[PDB]
Amino acid sequence: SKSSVIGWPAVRERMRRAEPAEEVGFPVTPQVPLRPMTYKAAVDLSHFLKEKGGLEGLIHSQRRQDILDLWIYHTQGYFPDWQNYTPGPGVRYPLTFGWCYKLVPVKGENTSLLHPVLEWRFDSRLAFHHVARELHPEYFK
Amino acid sequence: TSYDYCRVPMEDG
Amino acid sequence: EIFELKAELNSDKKEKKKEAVKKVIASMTVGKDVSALFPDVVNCMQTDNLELKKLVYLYLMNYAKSQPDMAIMAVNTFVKDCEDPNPLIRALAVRTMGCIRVDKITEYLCEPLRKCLKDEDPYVRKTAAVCVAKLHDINAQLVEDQGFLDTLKDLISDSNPMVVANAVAALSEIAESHPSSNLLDLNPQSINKLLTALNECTEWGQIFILDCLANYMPKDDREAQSICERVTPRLSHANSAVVLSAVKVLMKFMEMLSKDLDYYGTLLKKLAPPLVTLLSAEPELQYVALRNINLIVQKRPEILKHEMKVFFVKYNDPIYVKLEKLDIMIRLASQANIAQVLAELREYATEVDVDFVRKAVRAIGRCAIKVEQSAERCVSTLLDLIQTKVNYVVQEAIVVIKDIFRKYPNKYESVIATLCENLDSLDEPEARAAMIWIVGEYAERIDNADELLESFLEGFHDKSTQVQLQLLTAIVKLFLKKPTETQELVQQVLSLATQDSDNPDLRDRGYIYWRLLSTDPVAAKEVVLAEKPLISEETDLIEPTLLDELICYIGTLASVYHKPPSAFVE
Amino acid sequence: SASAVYVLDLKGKVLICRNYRGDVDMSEVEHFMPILMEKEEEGMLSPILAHGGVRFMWIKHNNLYLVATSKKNACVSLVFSFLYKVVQVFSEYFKELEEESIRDNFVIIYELLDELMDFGYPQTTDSKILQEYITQEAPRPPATVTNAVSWRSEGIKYRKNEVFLDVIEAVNLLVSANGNVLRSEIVGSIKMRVFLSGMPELRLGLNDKVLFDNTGRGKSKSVELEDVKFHQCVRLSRFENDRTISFIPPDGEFELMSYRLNTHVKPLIWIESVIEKHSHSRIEYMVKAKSQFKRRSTANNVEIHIPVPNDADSPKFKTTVGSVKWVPENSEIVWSVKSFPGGKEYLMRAHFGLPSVEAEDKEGKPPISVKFEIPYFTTSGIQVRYLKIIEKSGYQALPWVRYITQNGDYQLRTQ
Amino acid sequence: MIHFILLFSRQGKLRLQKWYITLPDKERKKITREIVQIILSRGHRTSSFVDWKELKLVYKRYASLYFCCAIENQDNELLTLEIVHRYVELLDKYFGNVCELDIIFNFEKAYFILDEFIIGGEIQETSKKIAVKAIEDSDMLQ
Amino acid sequence: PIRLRELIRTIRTARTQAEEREMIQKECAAIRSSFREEDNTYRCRNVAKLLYMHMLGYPAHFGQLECLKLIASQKFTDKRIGYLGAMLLLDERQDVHLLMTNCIKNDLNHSTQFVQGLALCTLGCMGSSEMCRDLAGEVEKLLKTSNSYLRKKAALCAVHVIRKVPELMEMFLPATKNLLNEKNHGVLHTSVVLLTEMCERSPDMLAHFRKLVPQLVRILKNLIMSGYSPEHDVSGISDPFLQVRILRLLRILGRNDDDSSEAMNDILAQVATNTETSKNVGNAILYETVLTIMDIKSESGLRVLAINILGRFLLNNDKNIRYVALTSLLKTVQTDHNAVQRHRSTIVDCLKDLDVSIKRRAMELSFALVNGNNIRGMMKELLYFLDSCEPEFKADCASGIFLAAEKYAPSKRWHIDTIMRVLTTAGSYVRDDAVPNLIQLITNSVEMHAYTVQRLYKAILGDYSQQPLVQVAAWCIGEYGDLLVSGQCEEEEPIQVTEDEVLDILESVLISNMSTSVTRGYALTAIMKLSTRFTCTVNRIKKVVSIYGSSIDVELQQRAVEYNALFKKYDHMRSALLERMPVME
Repeated sequence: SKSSVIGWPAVRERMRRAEPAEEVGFPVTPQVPLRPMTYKAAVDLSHFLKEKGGLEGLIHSQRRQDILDLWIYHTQGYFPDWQNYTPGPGVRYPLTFGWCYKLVPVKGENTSLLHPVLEWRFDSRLAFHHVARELHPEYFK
Repeated sequence: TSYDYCRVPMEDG
Repeated sequence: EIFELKAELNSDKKEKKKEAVKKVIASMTVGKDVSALFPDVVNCMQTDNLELKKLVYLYLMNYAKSQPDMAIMAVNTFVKDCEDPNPLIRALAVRTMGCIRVDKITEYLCEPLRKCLKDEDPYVRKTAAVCVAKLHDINAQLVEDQGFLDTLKDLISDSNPMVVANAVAALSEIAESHPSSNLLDLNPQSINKLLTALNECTEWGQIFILDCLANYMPKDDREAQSICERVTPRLSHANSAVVLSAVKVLMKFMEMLSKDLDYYGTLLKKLAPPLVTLLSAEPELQYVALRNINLIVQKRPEILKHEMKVFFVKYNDPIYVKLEKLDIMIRLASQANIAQVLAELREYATEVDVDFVRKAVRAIGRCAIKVEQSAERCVSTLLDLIQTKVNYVVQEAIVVIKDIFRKYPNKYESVIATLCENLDSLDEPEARAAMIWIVGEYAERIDNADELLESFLEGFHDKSTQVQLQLLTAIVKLFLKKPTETQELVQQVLSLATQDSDNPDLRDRGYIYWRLLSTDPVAAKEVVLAEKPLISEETDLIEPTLLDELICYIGTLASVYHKPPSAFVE
Repeated sequence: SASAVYVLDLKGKVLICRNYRGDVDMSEVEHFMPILMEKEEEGMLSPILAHGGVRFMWIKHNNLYLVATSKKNACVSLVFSFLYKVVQVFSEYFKELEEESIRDNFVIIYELLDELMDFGYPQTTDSKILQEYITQEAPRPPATVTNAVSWRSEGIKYRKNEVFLDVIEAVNLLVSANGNVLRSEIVGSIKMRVFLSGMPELRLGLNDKVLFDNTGRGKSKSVELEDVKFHQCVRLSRFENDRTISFIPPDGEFELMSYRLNTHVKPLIWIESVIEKHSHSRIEYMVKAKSQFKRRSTANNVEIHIPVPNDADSPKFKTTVGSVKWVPENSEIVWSVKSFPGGKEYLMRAHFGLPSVEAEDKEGKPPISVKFEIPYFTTSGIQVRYLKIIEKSGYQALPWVRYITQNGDYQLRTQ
Repeated sequence: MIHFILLFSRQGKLRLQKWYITLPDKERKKITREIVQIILSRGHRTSSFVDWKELKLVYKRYASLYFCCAIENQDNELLTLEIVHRYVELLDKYFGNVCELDIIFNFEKAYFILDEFIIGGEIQETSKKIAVKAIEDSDMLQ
Repeated sequence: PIRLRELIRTIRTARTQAEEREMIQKECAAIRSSFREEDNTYRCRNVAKLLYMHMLGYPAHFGQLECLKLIASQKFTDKRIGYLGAMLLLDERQDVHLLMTNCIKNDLNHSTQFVQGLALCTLGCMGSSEMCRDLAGEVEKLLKTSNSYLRKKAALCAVHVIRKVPELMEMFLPATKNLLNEKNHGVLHTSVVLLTEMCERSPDMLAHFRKLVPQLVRILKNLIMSGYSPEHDVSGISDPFLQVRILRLLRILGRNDDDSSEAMNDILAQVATNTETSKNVGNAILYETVLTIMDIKSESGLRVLAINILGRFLLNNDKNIRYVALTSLLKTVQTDHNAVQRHRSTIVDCLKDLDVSIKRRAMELSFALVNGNNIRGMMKELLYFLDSCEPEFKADCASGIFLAAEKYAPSKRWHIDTIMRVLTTAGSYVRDDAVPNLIQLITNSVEMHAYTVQRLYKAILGDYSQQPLVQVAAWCIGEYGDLLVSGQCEEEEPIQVTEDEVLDILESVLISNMSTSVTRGYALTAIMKLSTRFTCTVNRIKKVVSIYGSSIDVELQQRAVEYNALFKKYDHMRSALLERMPVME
């Protein structure tokens, strides 16, 4: 998770400048091997998010997720479907086996003149006790 | 290094 | 916060106290006042991890001055660790010992220092040699009270020249900090021992033992030659600081060699290809060289008189580089390269670096005074730059054309016919006053000198001191040359400078010229139209009284300042 | 003679601080950058500054200001040679040296500051031997650290025995606006890549002129080295006698020697360029590039950098062979040709416009620098004759070399 | 008479110049560099005014961004600070929670807000409602 | 072509300014290349991105013609971009800005008031003196309109053209007649600032305009009595911006009149009592109120009250108000002079304040506070304060010491004593321009030069490096050398004057590098006078003149050779012109 340090304030700024509330196609980086976000690398990443900081207790959203996931794919080579969580009813538990963060619910001049949402929670047993599997048993066999 | 090498002698007596 | 840190610092587990002391010197890395937690990291110092003890040694050295009284809680731990059979941990303490400056501590640590003076491994002994000078830095007289001077003199008598060179570098340090009471110089046989120790030690050690040679002077020619023949192979080494230390003593020792021997010419011919190669270095290191090379040609101009093309600046060169290359071209301005220099300097006035251009204008003018050969072609070069109609290029040129006319006043009246029309709305008073002299001194071949001064006689009361004084100078010189057309001109300038001017020297030379005109203007042809002697030029050669001292200071700030070493230190 | 060597950033905050004497206060660093703001903006920039009696020796990295402070009449080249060494050793440790390299790795870097220098006296700066007891991953110091041979540890062992040499030419050129060559020296540099077993003493011989003059072969092909600067490991006293390149190499990649010589023969490629700068209108560069070098040889991937005006606009390029990219970011054009053999002469006709309004200020005249590279081609004609592998164990190594000729400073002063 | 207005960052990064006096660009780059250096080298209890070279130079920090004016040496000073604050109010009006990053972004209308407030170096609308009304109507004109 | 904020976001990612310039010239070329395409589409944004680089400080001279195209556009946004950079990229000395003159004149006749508001904006901000001459009838025409959106703009634009063209206001005397009853305050504000401008330029306009003084006395009293409006109100204070401008107009009116000064007297007595001094606003109201009262021939009960207003303002801990109060008494120095002098210790207190401007106003007002009564005591504070100045104030104080001392010196000796004190303690801080003034007053002094030149000699043996000190001395040695070395043609009993170290100390200047060469200009001048002012040891000083004839300074090479022929050929004509210089004023 070395080249994930150089965009650790840079992409998070674009996440935080993204509101939590041309181009066509998909390029693939040549000759770089691709793999999903594996278990021990998610253990390597959940501790990378535990140690580098700036993520815990932040306002999670989907626009921030997609800014983040494609940046992992283009700079680290990982399939950007790993940051998937359980839907609306219930705690937004990760479907990813190894992601130890569950999602609980919680510039300035773009406002007009007179005027006429989630967050992380570290759960180290989400890597072993797949709580999203308890929320979705029939999908995981 | 795409260029290739050339072997020199050892002694040159 | 810090107490939770002190909770982990007063923990018993290693992984908690190890991460605690990392945060402390990371707080010190980010520059936090972590001095309040001083004796608490001292508790987690005497540890089995050698990797961890460096962090506390880092902290204790940094906060020794901050907590001088609390620093008594390490003395036992140092003498504990000067005895552990790892030589890495012993010398680590030793260099931590001497850099910690608390006078409450330095008296206690001389004995483990004396212990490590006679240690076995070269590693700690070259470390312990410097710690003596660290102690002599802290308490100089305690070292002689400990009598560590001779023990340092005996590690000179050791083998493995790294220990010897670390002994020498501390020796030349302490003898410098000494008043030269008991000067630490040795016989040539130790100099034979050091010169045999030269071909073995590191590139740094080769420097420091050339620096003990900066104090010694040989007493014979063969004695000088034989040691210099072993300094001679050092000029093909990659470290220019090795080379620069070698050249420094060779410039020092060549005052003892006989010019009658061919070894003197052999030394100088073996000296020039290194000195050119020093300009093939990095420009900061070249900026070291350019101040040193400046010192060389003032002493020995014979060496690099064949080389001008390497002193040509490039476009990408730094500004401090580009100014200093222009100086050596002045210091090498000869007849054999009058055309190479002036074309190059004409290519240097075509630059946007104004001060480089301003220096380059002076570089032409210093060339015009140094050689009278291209002193015609220097003027012709400058008038081209006058015809570029760039103000500062012109405003630097007019002062220079004056000084050439002050230097070589004779046959350059074919120049002022161009320069009588030179856009007289020049603004800079150093070249405005240059204009008035050139008009004034040459007020016979400029036939309309009266009417051009009328523009210069309009805003007279608030120009300058010099420009108003040059106008007082030139008109009286003009009226003495032509009293016909300038009759009202000489009276109105006395009407302004004597009456309506408060400038006292302008009042002084005003009423003097007014009375001299009133008494005898015909005698003023003898008084002020007097044949001025040849102007004694400013010889910018540094005095050999100072320069021979600065022969001993090459690659030190005294050369890069061209100052005596005391004139800038405090 | 250092007292406190500091590392700043482009903002002037201390990346890392380390004193060696205590004779310079630690808060003196905060005056440096405003004095650096002072001296630069008045053009009085020097690598030494002074706030009263504290002397500020500094170099400048990409982000970094390796500021070494002192107060007395310190040895100056002692400082800066160490400064580039610390850059080098950090480059040996950290493959890029930036703010991320410092603040993430302060574990090892403070230890380096403890190790490289004591009191202002550098004592151990060979990074390859320094790797053996200063790791970012402690035992006793090696004997090579104690030893006078301080560049090569014993017991180094490989399966094969490969000696990879790189005789690299670097052609300097200064052609004025007149079209005459002002300064064309050649600084060649042989850099070795040693993969050998044990402690060998390598003895090298070239087509040296002086060594052939000592032999009596001063009529055949002999390169004349005006000056060389060698490695430490070369026994220069042995070289001073009889041109003997005898040395024990370190292990791995290192530059052994650095020769320099002048050459009064033509540049390998002559450039003719013109400028039809039409005032307020346009500019035209009908530039050709003839190759004077050998026809068997081919100048690889040449990159002709011709400085164009800043507000130059609407580029047009009639080349012959090779593409132009216009780089307004450097205000220039790179007429790039990949394969350009000797004897070849390719034209390029450039055409810009110019704004009908003039600019406010002048621009100056940068020369044209190209980026040629010719392999298997010594322009100076230097030839390695042999390489004597001398091992007490005794083996037959594999000595190997390739020849590459590039530019040094290939500046050609424009119109 | 307001001679010019400068808005420069905590790092001195100028987010606005508005020269109501005609002085050339070298002089613009000289003078602007000096005063930013002057204000950033000036403490928090230094009376919010500088007597800078016959200009009673008004500065008033509100955020990381700094503020600057050059009033004629015959005019009022606290009102000149109130002119800044009324303009601060109009920036607070047209934006609401007026903030640093769209000063970097939407500066083009902050000039236009200044154009609805100060032309010639003096005030044209002493109301705070009617001016932002007019710029909205020209924004409603687009 | 990318947008503005996309560019800025890329610019905000730039670290090195040199790297940022790479990003500049990256986009700048595309801006140039688009300009070669004569684009009208992205010409909005390419100019907007360019003006950012202009605000970033980059050479954007090239796109100025496209701004003229954007002014001569038809879309409102392209105009909205076009009028902006016209105020940015163009000035009067831009010299290409004259093409706006037709374009503005068409757009002063545009249907939209906002387009005409843009035209009045750009001309009001940066309209050139000839552009002001070419648009003068149109501005007053748009000042004859009823559109208060334009009447607020054409008024200040008329100020600009009267500011730029001072000989143009006479066609605006009919324009301004009786629009002083504007219900809007902003138009009424701009009219006041116009009438501030109209009364400022011509005294001939004052007669027409002092008539309507009680008209606005009513309207200003309407502003006090309309204590609230939802607009114009800051902190419960209604339209303070207009109120000060009326007072400033009431300050420049009635300043030598009395009837209008009494026509404005009532509301002055009102608002000096009817102001809320709590917030910053009511202080700003009351500050101009003080300044209005001081400058007119006012009621004496106003001015006594006004110093009591200021005595409050001296004692407020707000350094703003301290800057306000120090500026206030700095204004009314001569007017009500002695009610200032009772606040003297407050001024000496602010010498010890920790603000530059506060110490600046206090030092200069102390320079203004010096009468012939406080001349002895306050200088001892000031000569102490000269020691306790900042080096920026050391140049400022030492001159301002010399200014008030030439005014109100009770002695000529003590006048010398303080100046000699300052010249010893200022040195490199005292200006060289006061040196002919100091030289003049000591030869305006006629009586103490034996007192002077000895004390001049007694300090120059201390140092020479104080250049304005040794500028003063060398003229005194040349002129009054007879009063230094007196009757000592040969050796006598050793008095401190010795006529050889007298000659050596000038010779010490001539070789010393710390000599401004007008030090050496005065010195050879003193050498040549002491060929006559001294009869003791001459023709050893001829040697010094003769060796200096090869000197490297041009005039000092002239000065020595022009002296030397008198020393070699006209020795009797040396003293024939060395009479003392006359004394002037």
